[PDB]
Amino acid sequence: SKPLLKLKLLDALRQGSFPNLQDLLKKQFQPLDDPNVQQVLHLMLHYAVQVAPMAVIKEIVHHWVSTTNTTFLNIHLDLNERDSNGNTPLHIAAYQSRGDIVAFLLDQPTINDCVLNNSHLQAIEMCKNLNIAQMMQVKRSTYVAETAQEFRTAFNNRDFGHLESILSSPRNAELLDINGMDPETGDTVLHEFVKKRDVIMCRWLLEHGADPFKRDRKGKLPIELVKIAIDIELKKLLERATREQSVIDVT
Amino acid sequence: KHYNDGERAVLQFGKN
Repeated sequence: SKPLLKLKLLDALRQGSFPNLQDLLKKQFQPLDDPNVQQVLHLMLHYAVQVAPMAVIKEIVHHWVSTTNTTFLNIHLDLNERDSNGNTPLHIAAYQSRGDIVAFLLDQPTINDCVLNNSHLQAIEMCKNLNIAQMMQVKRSTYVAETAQEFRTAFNNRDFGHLESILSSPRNAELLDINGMDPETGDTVLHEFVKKRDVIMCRWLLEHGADPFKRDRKGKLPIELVKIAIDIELKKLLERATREQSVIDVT
Repeated sequence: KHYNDGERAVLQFGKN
């Protein structure tokens, strides 16, 4: 069908019945394997934020986005999929100053608001209304705040599973430093946990960034905070870890 | 004290 597939879909969203949208994809997007269907199908979220009413977006999201609940036509929508122009549905939503939608997108769990398009622009830069930018900028502030507290809590409880959950989220990888000092202490998380001689947690930290060369505010880098067979386990652990970093510096 | 407990964690694990 080539591009009238885009018209079929851009029309189905424009009406506003999520059943009616399914009924179109069910009988008009066959065969689902041919790549012209799968390409215009995976633009569905960019198309919803332009022409579809609000409730159709929620119904599209809460059904097919970042979910393994077998869905419908085995359709799985990536919330941060990228245009031919590199944009995400959050980009278009912002660009068109459709603010009530920029809100609902930033409240989703897998939203990545730090994606760069082809022009090398964040989704926040596309809008024209400052009122929309401010709410966008405010929401990043609240997310980084709430997530940084979940990070601290996860370390204090030694919730290993929750830590791998937070560093996996790419939006977090962009807005979260595993090194940063505690403001009124030394103190990277490596120092804090070398001092509790917690070998299992230090090994975990060494694998997820956490460089062993960062001093605290007393010059002491981690290795210099050292039965006693637990001590020599850390001391040999860091020795092996620093030797890996000094292989990139070939000269 | 200076910083509370959560805004303490924003300075530590936040990236500006």
